Amino acid sequence: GKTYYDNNNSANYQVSTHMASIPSSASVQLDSYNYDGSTFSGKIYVKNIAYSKKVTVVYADGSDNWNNNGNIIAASFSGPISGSNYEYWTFSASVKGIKEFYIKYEVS
Amino acid sequence: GKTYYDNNNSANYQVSTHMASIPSSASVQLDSYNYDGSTFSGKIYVKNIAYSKKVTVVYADGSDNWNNNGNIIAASFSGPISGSNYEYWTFSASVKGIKEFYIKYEVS
Ligand SMILES: [Cl-]
Ligand SMILES: [Cl-]
Ligand SMILES: [Cl-]
Ligand SMILES: [Cl-]
Ligand SMILES: [Cl-]
Ligand SMILES: [Cl-]
Ligand SMILES: [Cl-]
Ligand SMILES: [Cl-]
Ligand SMILES: [Cl-]
Ligand SMILES: [Cl-]
Ligand SMILES: [N+]
Ligand SMILES: [N+]
Ligand SMILES: [N+]
Ligand SMILES: [N+]
Ligand code: NA
Ligand code: NA
Ligand code: NA
Ligand code: NA
Ligand code: NA
Ligand code: NA
Ligand code: NA
Ligand code: NA
Ligand code: NA
Ligand code: NA
Ligand code: NA
Ligand code: NA
Repeated sequence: GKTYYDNNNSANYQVSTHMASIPSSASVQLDSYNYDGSTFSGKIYVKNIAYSKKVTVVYADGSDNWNNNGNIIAASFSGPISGSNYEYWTFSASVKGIKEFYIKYEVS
Repeated sequence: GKTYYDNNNSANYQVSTHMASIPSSASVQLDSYNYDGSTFSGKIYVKNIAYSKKVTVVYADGSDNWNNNGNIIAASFSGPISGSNYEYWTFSASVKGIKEFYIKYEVS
């Protein structure tokens, strides 16, 4: 029954909003990702060019095999970026190994 | 008010631990799922029969098209089920429509 803290050396962590750098033209563009050895997760700018959207991450595993482009992670809508025509989509999945990827965006 | 509550008619919600009904033999078995018209999510029993695991949900969309078994959602490891040889994996994705699915479990 002990309590410990991380209060950034008694300063607290100071937050300002991370502003979007919305792509100049691309219909879909990776914002950021992290692979920590167990989880592959990230954030993706998605242009609101149609109501129905499907966004997926296609990847090559730990030995750089794409498995006929069959290693797939689905992204989820996170929310619109206010004042822009882009939205944030996020993804996160347990992944044993990953060497490369690209993003696929399907509109109807 | 500016603050509202749901306190179950002043009784509070009473939580009993939901005990696992581990499959009697299956290597992978759906526990539960929910589709609410926007999000398709759920929970899956996965037998710990090898260290390396990949668990995916393959589904047919809103007009019952499988797209050659190409509509894929990746599940993530949630935790072991204490005292059993099964684990919980979960999944959740934004999905426009879905009519059917099955689960695929790859060990290595
Ligand atoms: Cl610190
Ligand atoms: Cl990220
Ligand atoms: Cl639109
Ligand atoms: Cl995850
Ligand atoms: Cl109460
Ligand atoms: Cl009561
Ligand atoms: Cl569920
Ligand atoms: Cl659909
Ligand atoms: Cl069918
Ligand atoms: Cl185990
Ligand atoms: N996914
Ligand atoms: N409260
Ligand atoms: N309530
Ligand atoms: N309450
Ligand atoms: Na501290
Ligand atoms: Na300070
Ligand atoms: Na402070
Ligand atoms: Na990044
Ligand atoms: Na791998
Ligand atoms: Na592809
Ligand atoms: Na079964
Ligand atoms: Na269910
Ligand atoms: Na799989
Ligand atoms: Na448990
Ligand atoms: Na998922
Ligand atoms: Na069927």
